Amino acid sequence: LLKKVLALLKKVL
Repeated sequence: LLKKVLALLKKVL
């Protein structure tokens, strides 16, 4: 699941 990468995007998004 691309949640590992997505969840880390909340640092900039």
